[PDB]
Amino acid sequence: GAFAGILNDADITAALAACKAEGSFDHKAFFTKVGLAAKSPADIKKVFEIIDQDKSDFVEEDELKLFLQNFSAGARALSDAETKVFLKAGDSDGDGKIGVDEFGAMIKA
Ligand SMILES: [Cl-]
Ligand SMILES: [La+3]
Ligand SMILES: [La+3]
Ligand SMILES: [La+3]
Ligand SMILES: [La+3]
Repeated sequence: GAFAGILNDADITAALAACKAEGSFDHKAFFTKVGLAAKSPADIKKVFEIIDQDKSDFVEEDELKLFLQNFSAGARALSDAETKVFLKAGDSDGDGKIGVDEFGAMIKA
């Protein structure tokens, strides 16, 4: 997968299975189960760059909605409500988008 050399396949499978059900996504539980919580800035930056599909330098709402699909193309979209909670949690400064430092801070909360 896209995170070979950074994350563990079994962990990714597990993190996806934990949020298969509609409404069940929880970034804290996802980040801990997927193994991201203890990764270095360099690794977090690489992950961030994958999620930032359009290289805008920020993860915007549209990219957050498709967050899971970076891990598996077959994964579901997040609901609008899931996406909003995720954005609110990540976007420390409230400017509407998530930068790499905000992304790392949410992970290491
Ligand atoms: Cl969340
Ligand atoms: La972007
Ligand atoms: La730029
Ligand atoms: La922000
Ligand atoms: La800002």
